[PDB]
Amino acid sequence: MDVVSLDKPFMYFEEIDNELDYEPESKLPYQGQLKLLLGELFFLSKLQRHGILDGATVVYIGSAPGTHIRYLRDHFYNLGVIIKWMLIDGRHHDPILNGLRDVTLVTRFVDEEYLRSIKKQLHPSKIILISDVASGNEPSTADLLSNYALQNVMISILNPVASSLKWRCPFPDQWIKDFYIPHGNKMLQPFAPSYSAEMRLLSIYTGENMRLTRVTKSDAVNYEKKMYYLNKIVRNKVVVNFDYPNQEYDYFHMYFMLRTVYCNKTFPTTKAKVLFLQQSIFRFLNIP
Amino acid sequence: NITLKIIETYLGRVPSVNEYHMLKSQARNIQKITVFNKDIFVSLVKKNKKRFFSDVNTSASEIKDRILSYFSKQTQTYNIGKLFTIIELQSVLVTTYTDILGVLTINVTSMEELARDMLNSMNVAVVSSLVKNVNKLMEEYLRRHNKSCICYGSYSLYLINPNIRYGDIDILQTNSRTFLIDLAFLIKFITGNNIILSKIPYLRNYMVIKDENDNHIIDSFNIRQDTMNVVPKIFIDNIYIVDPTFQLLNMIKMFSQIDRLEDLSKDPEKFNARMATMLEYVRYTHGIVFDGKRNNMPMKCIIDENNRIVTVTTKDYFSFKKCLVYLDENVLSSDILDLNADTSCDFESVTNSVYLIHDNIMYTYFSNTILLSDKGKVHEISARGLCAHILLYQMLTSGEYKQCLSDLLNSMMNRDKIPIYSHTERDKKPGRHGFINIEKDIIVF
Ligand SMILES: Nc1ncnc2c1ncn2[C@@H]1O[C@H](COP(=O)(O)OP(=O)(O)OP(=O)(O)O)C[C@H]1O
Ligand SMILES: [Ca+2]
Ligand SMILES: [Ca+2]
Repeated sequence: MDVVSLDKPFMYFEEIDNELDYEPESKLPYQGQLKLLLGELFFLSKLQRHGILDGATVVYIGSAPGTHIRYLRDHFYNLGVIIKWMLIDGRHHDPILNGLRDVTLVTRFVDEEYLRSIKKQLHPSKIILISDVASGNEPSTADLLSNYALQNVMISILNPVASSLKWRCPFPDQWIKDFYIPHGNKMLQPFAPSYSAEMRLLSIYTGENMRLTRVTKSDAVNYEKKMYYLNKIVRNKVVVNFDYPNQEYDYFHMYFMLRTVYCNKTFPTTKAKVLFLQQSIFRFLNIP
Repeated sequence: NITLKIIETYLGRVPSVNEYHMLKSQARNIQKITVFNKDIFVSLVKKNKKRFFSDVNTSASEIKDRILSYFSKQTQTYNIGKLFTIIELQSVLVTTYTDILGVLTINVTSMEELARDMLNSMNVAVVSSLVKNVNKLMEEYLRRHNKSCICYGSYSLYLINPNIRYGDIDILQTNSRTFLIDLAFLIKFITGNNIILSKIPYLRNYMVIKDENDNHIIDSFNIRQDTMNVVPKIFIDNIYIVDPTFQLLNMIKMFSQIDRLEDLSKDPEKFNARMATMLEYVRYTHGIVFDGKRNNMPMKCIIDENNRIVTVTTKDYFSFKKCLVYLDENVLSSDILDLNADTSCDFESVTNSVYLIHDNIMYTYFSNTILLSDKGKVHEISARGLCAHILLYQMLTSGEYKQCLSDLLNSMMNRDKIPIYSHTERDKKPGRHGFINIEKDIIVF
């Protein structure tokens, strides 16, 4: 049936090994928060692993409501990782983020002048940038282009040591013009919406160079067909060789992310650790 | 309701609108602080002072006042930021003091010739009053916290060879910040000295306590439990020390650092005793023979000066044919990401680098200067250092290392001095010098 046996899930876009022409003919409470929690826990744990997170100031723009960030905050706090959280959004955040000395909440719409101001204020703190800005239902290509121009400005001004940027290529049929984004790996997101082509552009900067790379309409075509294949075919599979309480692909994918997460509690196997982590996360987000 | 009472009782005043909203969440932690019996605490600190700070001339009255003053400082603080700081620091004491500090009150000789020879060939280059008492307190601390605190450095070797003049006690802990905050308070309460706890950006998970005059008191590196679990260790005098075998590897890596070689020329004998101790330890524990037989060590090291990457040929000893040693850690991190590798083995400050074997090529980073004997030629001192760095990984993952270590050590014998032509600079490490100022109710990271 709709079963498959896999060595591992597709962690990055470049790994998707097939395509399928998009067909316009085409579930968990708080699934959006779960999607973000997992991707940011994965990104930040990677930075922890490579010594980048230690003592950093994580600047999150477009973080509201940010309910999941509180879990991230407590997690690293318990691991003794020293971090300063700066959450910035034009709208307000979830109250569970209030009253924490180590997290600054800013209600404000960002522009270049404000960006320059916080950089001057934060310097010489090492900065990690996470951006999830959005402009409604399915923004227009012009709005996405505007959002990406902003993320580039964010990076040029903040000079972060690393960044996680919301990345969804404009649809081919709604192309306007080519544009540039930082060089980075394109992390796939488990529990993303059913037919979402959105990913997380993860970058670790070297030298004082963003290494901007061009996105063409040809690339837009590839992104659409690759992500459709993933969403239509891959994510609707049960991974039979994955010995876990839930065998759906998204759980298999979640497992490969959580297995990279650090915990000071000791477990017998990796499975036991992931099971504990998943339980902890679902419980926090109120997912049965 | 009750939360209001909590805050009002804590602040010793009616919580303003602003204050109630801001402190509302800390309600639970605040209540914990309020219920905590301060008299018992005053007693514990005094008891601690008679044991480890008897020579400090301050009265029980002075101590009691400093403590009670701090546990009520909130009643005279209106700045919300300061209040958060005071709540956080008081919480640390309330929840951890008794577990951390409270519990405290309830064949080398023959290897000296070898050591002199080895070191001679390499010699080619060119602190407050409280430390005494703190060190003594640490001797006890180590015995009572085997699971969360291990020692390395001269003190650990001193436990093997009493003839070692150790300057301080180097430690790795799983709860460094907690330990340092508690100790900073203990010192503050007893001495009245406004100590400052700071974090240095170019070191990994490192924090240090310094006195008012900026004199060094004590520092600590924090490591995760899994790191603590795999660090090679030995049980001695009721405390755990990093395996002298592993420490010898780091000593070799250490001399690649130009600064350390300069220290060598300044005090050769200091290092001789330390090296002699470890040489004997490995000689007796692993049956290593110092016959001067080099074999295939040190491994060939080729540097690409433009890309700051040293290639080490490892095929003669390991399953991976070569190891690419990056001199810029951010570049290594980016390249690993580009390889889609999510599980590089990290050991924090223990190795100051991640280690990844991918398609039979090891990838890692070297945190010390690379010494050159000629234009584009790696100095043998650094080749050994790089070989030593790779062996740390072998030891940390229970892989083979014995023979390679023997060959490395033997390769240091009967060597002529080779001048240093030049050396690479370490990569830059961005970051703020963070700190906790108890007196000022300030925490900045
Ligand atoms: N740059 C380095 N590279 C690799 N390992 C190092 C480096 N610096 C220090 N270490 C590790 O820690 C050990 C030295 O810490 P250190 O305190 O500086 O020496 P020490 O023998 O304790 O001198 P003191 O007795 O305190 O005066 C030697 C080595 O195992
Ligand atoms: Ca020392
Ligand atoms: Ca030290």
